[PDB]
Amino acid sequence: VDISTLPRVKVDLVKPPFVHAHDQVAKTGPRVVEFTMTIEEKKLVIDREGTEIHAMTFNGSVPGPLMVVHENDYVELRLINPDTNTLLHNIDFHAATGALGGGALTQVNPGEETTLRFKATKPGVFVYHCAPEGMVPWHVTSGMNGAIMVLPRDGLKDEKGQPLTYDKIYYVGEQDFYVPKDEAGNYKKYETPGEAYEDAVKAMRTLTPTHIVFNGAVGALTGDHALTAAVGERVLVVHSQANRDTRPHLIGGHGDYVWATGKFRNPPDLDQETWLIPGGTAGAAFYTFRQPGVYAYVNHNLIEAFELGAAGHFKVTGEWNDDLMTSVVKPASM
Amino acid sequence: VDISTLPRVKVDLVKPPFVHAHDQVAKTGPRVVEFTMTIEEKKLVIDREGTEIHAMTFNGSVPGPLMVVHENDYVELRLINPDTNTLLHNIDFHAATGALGGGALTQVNPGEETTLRFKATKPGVFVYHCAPEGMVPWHVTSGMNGAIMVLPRDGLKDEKGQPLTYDKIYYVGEQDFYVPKDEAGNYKKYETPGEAYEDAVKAMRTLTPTHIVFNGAVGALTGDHALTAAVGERVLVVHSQANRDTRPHLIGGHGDYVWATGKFRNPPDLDQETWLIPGGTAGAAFYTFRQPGVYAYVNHNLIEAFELGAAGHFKVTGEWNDDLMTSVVKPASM
Amino acid sequence: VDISTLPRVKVDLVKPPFVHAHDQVAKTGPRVVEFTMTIEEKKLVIDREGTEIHAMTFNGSVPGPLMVVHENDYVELRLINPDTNTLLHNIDFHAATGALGGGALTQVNPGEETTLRFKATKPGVFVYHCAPEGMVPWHVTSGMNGAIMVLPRDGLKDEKGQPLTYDKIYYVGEQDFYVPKDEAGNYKKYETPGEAYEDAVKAMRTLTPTHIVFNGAVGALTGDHALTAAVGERVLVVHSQANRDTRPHLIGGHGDYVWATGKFRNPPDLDQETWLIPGGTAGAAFYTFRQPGVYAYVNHNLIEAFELGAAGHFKVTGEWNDDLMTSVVKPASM
Ligand SMILES: O=N[O-]
Ligand SMILES: O=N[O-]
Ligand SMILES: O=N[O-]
Ligand SMILES: O=N[O-]
Ligand SMILES: O=N[O-]
Ligand SMILES: O=N[O-]
Ligand SMILES: O=N[O-]
Ligand SMILES: O=N[O-]
Ligand SMILES: O=N[O-]
Ligand SMILES: O=N[O-]
Ligand SMILES: O=N[O-]
Ligand SMILES: O=N[O-]
Ligand SMILES: O=N[O-]
Ligand SMILES: O=N[O-]
Ligand SMILES: O=N[O-]
Ligand SMILES: O=N[O-]
Ligand SMILES: O=N[O-]
Ligand SMILES: O=N[O-]
Ligand SMILES: [Cu+2]
Ligand SMILES: [Cu+2]
Ligand SMILES: [Cu+2]
Ligand SMILES: [Cu+2]
Ligand SMILES: [Cu+2]
Ligand SMILES: [Cu+2]
Repeated sequence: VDISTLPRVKVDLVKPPFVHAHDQVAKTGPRVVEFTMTIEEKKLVIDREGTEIHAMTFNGSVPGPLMVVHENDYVELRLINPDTNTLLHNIDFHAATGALGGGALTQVNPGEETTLRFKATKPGVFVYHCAPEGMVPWHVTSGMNGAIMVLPRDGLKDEKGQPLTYDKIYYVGEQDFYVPKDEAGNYKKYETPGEAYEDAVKAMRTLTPTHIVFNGAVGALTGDHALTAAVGERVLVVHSQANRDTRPHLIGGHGDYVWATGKFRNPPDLDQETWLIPGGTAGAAFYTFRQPGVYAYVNHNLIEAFELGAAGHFKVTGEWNDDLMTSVVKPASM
Repeated sequence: VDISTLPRVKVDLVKPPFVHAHDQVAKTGPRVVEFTMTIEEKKLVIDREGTEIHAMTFNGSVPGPLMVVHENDYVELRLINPDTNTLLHNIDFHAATGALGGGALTQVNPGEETTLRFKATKPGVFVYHCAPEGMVPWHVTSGMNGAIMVLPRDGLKDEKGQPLTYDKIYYVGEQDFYVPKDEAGNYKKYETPGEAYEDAVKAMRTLTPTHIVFNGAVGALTGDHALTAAVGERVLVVHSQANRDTRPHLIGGHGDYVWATGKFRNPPDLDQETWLIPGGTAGAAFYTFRQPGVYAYVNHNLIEAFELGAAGHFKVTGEWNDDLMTSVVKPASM
Repeated sequence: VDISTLPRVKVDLVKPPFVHAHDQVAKTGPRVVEFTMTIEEKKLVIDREGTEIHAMTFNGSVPGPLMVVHENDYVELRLINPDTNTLLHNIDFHAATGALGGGALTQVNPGEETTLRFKATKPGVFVYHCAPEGMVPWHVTSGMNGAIMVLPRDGLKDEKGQPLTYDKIYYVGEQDFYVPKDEAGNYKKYETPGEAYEDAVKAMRTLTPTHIVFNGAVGALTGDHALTAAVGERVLVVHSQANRDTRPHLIGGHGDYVWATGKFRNPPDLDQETWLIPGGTAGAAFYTFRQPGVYAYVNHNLIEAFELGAAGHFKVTGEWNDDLMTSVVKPASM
């Protein structure tokens, strides 16, 4: 086909955990979907202690924004590396075929930009990440990763082939950071990216993250930024981890339908308590809320969740169902 | 429904790896199933070296006992925290919906008790664990976790929808412990739970267990406490890990039918050598023994199994089948 | 049956990542397939730094060679431990039933040999490894593991039951090594296997590999030993990890059909980006190449891949498809 004959649509991305507007069932034929991302290297405070790192981001956030297209759309990404940055960057889409997912074609020095197009031939949620030759894990584990969702053109389906339609979608990007520690166990600090590199590699080689966070920081998806829903709403949570395994769990709920490894031609796993998203993968879980109140959404290595940062909240509005759960005798001495 | 119109049945739990009496196919309509558990904080020796920890238990054991109900039964748990204990505790059922799985409704100080009811709306094996706000992984990794099995009312089914019936069931709870170590690598000891807490958190944050055990101690499922079977028997092994991934394997056998993430509405995986149970999950594997002798049942990170403790035995009685395996030439010099 | 009435076929194995000649669909009835392996303890350089370890091998390689049979063939292995070796060895086949997978029947001192026969009753790819009582992880993590493929007699099938036929097959064995480190972080060296043992156990107990490699060394599957394919070829990659989880990923491609836990009676997972092979398992992924150029095949813990060694290359020949991917605007300043 002459791709120039296809419709074009532009999307300005939104900051995670929110997701740009889209339609589950495709309302048009195949399109070229145009996205622009601007790389930003920036300081970020990642914990309650005030630990500040030099993050490497797509569009200013950790994770980068969720892109949404349909199967056999074309993705056309304009990637900009402003001259205010220091490092070389590129992008690898796990959704794409060829050229190291695009990384071989998108190397941009500060002051440069590029435009890549690929055909989204497989439905699913997929990781994207920076991957400069020779320095790949340093960029990924500095926050330079996100995800793309390639919906089937007829939307999602259950294990029987019947439609599943979400009312709300959220994108939780989970980030392992490796802040270098000294003999005493104290975090070390660095003056330039080049002076940081060897100790960054040493810290990564421990295979022991210092922080594991959702949306870029301890507690980011809590408080005024808790996720929200109403009783009876159907919610899809897309979860990615570009480098390390995770095991999501909704405390007080389930994954009613889960694509743990994220690929929608497969039937979902039903009624999951907890599911394994391998490092380098995006997964998706669908749940219909049945009770109001606070939920915690966690990586169910509970050390990772409650000590290292991999925990967020939902605040759910609505009616309490005493058939489903009740306190028969409240805590008391007798 | 008026739950007061339903039958009630009481169960006194039994110590793992054994499981209280039940029927696979439900012989009654939906019931309220009454369980009582008494929390016991106690010293436990966890290894052959004599390392003694302060364990936190449901009903005196690590893991806590397996509860068995059927889909859409109600579980009514009386949870008792005697005044001989020191700490606050509660319970979160991954089988339940709402209130952090029950944890928000079951906080009991020493000297208190509570009764929780929930409807078991999803079939599967599920983790339960203590989860006091702000101290969750410390309680879980001190042994305060178990599992509940919610059987379909028509029992288990294979990948084709035909019945699978077990002759024996065992519950293997796998526990990661994090005994604090000093600079020399030596275990540290503590006088009160409060004096222990910070170094417990530091040890957990290494993400490196010091011990990984079945049924509470190195070698617990060996010797006079090896698991047993006969050739031709169908055995279900329920395996849980509340905090960390495991990968069970029957050395000399297989998982003929495996629900690795434990949820029975899904078809089982067939003929598994090894399967991944994510931390925060229970799984179940069904096997028909075909050869007698000693088997080892392990976490197949063999360091975890044979150095850190995650290994038990089966002793199987019966006929040897030389068609299936034989020594053609016994080890010899020639 | 009288096994003596069956055909016998002898196979001389080939060095990974190549695989001995075989037929996907069985061209004969059930056979006794005869294999011989000679154990070799040898020094191996495992990294670009020149780090040299004392490896324990089947047939001189890490991993050991891939054996290929069909379901309900018999495998007859002659295992030789020459008197030039120092240690006791044996073999455990995860494909086999009974006697700890054969390990109880195959213990050979230096100067001894043995012949084991077993029936390959379950289709799939499976790990085999040495497992001497009391020293199991030391042998496995010194390289003494490989895999066996038990093909269905009618070859591989997709999720719909239609045939899948590979044009090329490769075997990637992934090895975690634990070279002991001193206080300074420097590798330690040892004069005899007995003098090495305690520090080998200590290093293993860190659960932190020093090296994670394909085909026995950093960079082994690169350069003149890169894997190869042509555009349009169907390639099966069998991947094993006898001790530790891995998460394979083809950078620039996918797993079109993946048996992540390796057992062919199950339907494959479709369109995977990344898949989890649990430690103690072999998996298999099928892909049809669609673009030429260099691909990296990695464990997608990118630290494990690019810092610790778990990365190889494909070099793919053929036509570039600009519909699938193109550079619209090459990197430039504007
Ligand atoms: O970029 N990770 O959430
Ligand atoms: O800017 N280099 O492709
Ligand atoms: O039940 N979640 O910890
Ligand atoms: O140190 N982790 O939030
Ligand atoms: O939305 N329930 O009141
Ligand atoms: O909950 N009233 O005892
Ligand atoms: O409590 N864990 O076996
Ligand atoms: O004892 N407090 O719910
Ligand atoms: O074959 N189990 O180590
Ligand atoms: O030190 N583990 O049994
Ligand atoms: O139970 N077999 O003799
Ligand atoms: O096993 N007899 O040589
Ligand atoms: O032996 N492992 O590649
Ligand atoms: O050489 N011992 O079986
Ligand atoms: O996209 N692989 O790093
Ligand atoms: O130190 N690893 O190649
Ligand atoms: O094989 N493609 O030119
Ligand atoms: O790629 N030409 O601007
Ligand atoms: Cu970058
Ligand atoms: Cu990648
Ligand atoms: Cu507790
Ligand atoms: Cu939990
Ligand atoms: Cu050996
Ligand atoms: Cu094994």
